[PDB]
This record gives sequence, structure tokens and C-alpha cells, in this order.
Amino acid sequence: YTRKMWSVQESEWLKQGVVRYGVGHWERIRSAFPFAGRTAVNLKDRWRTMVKLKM
DNA sequence: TTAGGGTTAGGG
DNA sequence: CCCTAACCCTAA
Repeated sequence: YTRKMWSVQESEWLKQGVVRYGVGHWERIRSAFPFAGRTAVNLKDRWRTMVKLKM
């Protein structure tokens, strides 16, 4: 498997998920948007990465 | 099922 | 290259 960078839209979905359902509600956020090929753990890790990059 | 530490691969 | 974002491991 070849790792896949996060698109701007995927990151934006995740940000709106945190707004709508709260940090740590990763499985609810995943089901609220058409994430294709991202697990709830993937979202948790991406959020950590976005926090560090200030997004 | 998520939090947090650890791992690795691919792009800057 | 080699650093770091995208991954993995696992307690609770």
C-alpha cells in the first residue's frame, strides 16, 4: 500500500467534523462525511498533525 | 473505540 | 536523502 497525502477537502471535512461533533468523536466524524480510504484512527492522527501545523 | 507513544515511507 | 506526515500498537 502507498500512503496518501491528505487533500485540502479531506482536512476541511475533518475540521468541520470537530466543530460539529467534538474532538475525539472520530468515528462519528468519519460517518458524517464521504471519507474514502480513511479510518477513524487516520482522522485522529491527522487532527494531531493539523494541530501541530496550526490548522 | 480513542489517546498517546512508537514506526516508516515518500515527498520537500 | 532523510525528516516528518502518514502510518501502527495497544492500554484502558
